[PDB]
Amino acid sequence: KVFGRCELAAAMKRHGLDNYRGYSLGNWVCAAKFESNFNTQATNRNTDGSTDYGILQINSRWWCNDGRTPGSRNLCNIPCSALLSSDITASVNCAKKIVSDGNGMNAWVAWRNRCKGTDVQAWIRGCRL
Ligand SMILES: [Cl-]
Ligand code: NA
Repeated sequence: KVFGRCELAAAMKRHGLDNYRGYSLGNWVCAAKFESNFNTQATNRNTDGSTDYGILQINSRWWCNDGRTPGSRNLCNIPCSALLSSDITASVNCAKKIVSDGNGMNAWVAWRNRCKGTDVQAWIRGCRL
């Protein structure tokens, strides 16, 4: 599924991400825009054998099991295919686990490069949340 910007903001709101571990809602919407262009089916296959899955491009080396990633752990306790659903719940529940892992949202390369430092409230303009 592809989300619209405000549609995704609403969905993330309802999953309690606003101010989750100190990160306002705009952060998460911005992250999703630049990681996956709002696409729940996005995949990116890397040179280390890992794959980034779903709307927040969660990586298979640490966080999910896809059966084909070298030296893999499964800290979200889920198959990676669960992150490819039109339902963002699994992605949100695993993202919560990741942002609490000590380096906040710098776990997302697109956030740290494209969102960090900017006025992220703009991502929820016009949404009427
Ligand atoms: Cl695996
Ligand atoms: Na894994």
